[PDB]
Amino acid sequence: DVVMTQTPLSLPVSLGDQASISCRSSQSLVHSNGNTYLHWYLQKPGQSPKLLIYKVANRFSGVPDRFSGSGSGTDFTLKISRVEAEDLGVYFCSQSTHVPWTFGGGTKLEIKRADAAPTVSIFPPSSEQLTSGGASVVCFLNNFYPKDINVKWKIDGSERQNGVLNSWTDQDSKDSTYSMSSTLTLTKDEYERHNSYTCEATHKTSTSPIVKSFNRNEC
Amino acid sequence: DVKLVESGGGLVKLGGSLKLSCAASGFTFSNYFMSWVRQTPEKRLELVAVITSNGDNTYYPDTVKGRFTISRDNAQNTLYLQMSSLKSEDTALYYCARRDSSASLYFDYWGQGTTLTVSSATTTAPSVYPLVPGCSDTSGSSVTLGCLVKGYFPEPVTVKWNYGALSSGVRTVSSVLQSGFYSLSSLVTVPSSTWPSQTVICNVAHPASKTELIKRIEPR
Repeated sequence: DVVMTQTPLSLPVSLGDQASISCRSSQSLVHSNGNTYLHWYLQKPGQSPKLLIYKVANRFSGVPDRFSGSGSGTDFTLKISRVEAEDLGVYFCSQSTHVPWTFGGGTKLEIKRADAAPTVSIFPPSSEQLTSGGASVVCFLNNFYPKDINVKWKIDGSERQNGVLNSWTDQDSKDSTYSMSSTLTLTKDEYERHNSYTCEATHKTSTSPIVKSFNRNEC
Repeated sequence: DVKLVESGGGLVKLGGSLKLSCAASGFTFSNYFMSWVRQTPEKRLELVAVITSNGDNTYYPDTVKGRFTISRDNAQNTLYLQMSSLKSEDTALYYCARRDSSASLYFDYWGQGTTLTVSSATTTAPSVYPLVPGCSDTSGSSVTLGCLVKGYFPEPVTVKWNYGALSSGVRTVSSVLQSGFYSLSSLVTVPSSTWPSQTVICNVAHPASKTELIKRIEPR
């Protein structure tokens, strides 16, 4: 059982800048025939893994010259020169020199870029959900960098987190921005005892918050 | 083009049995070693089954040996994985994979995968609710719309817009688990001119409950 060990576990780098992923193996990956069966797979958000490199250094047809693999015995590296935006994903090294075939646990290649403000959109519940006795209020933070952000809810001026759920998209492959939604789920009854609904976002790359609000009596 | 399409996935009780299938096409199936490779929730990959081209020899890691059976029907271009005595550890996205034919011992093609969820919980279809502006000033250069998908199990769901035609600007957040049910939301932003000047629709798929749904995003 060959433990394959990758570092770093997460790698952020800026467009055009190069990145280096290391893969170290418990044992030597030189087969008794001298061939070295060490491959690289990239898995992009929401897809299968696809081969990039097989046997240390051979690019699968389709793969650009930016990518290259190197090393021997137990020590292997993959290099990405003009990191493009489409290159983000999870890079896995795999060995099939020894049975069982094994994978490293992967390395997340994040993109780095200039900070960016959310466009904030807030959504009252739908009459459909209301009819069923529920009321989810949604606040959507679109196209922002970095990943970290707190959103909080205020009902008639006063804070709420019970029944709040937050959730991020994967980093966008074109703009390298993130989005996220926060969802405050009440009962229709509790929703209808209050007028004002407000979501407030902060992140630590602003000393101010961004606010978006609606009033029920204004529907 | 080569493709691999898996099915069989779903939810199953501890100690139960399931049979996954994989339809292969665009290559001479008969000439290629096949395999199943699974990806756990913690996102790690594990080879679980290998079968030779003629289906004469099989291999399994110690993890599943005795419990898993890989087979292939070379006549019907189909690969199978029979699973038994299911542990919770077996919960994973199961990929059907092809080996190269040059004995460089790599996987050259992977399907989209099917999901196995091993638990005592119940398969439950989603509800979809529109996300539509209101009760506030919504004006100007663009309009952001969406679908909120709640109360489903197991995962995953897929959301599309206009049967795939609307791909651009779409943001779909990861699903979140709460009191045994998943939820997510998908949103798209478009020009204020084009809505409600056309009817805008979201397409929600939950395979495990063999559910497909359409919601049209109306106003007011």
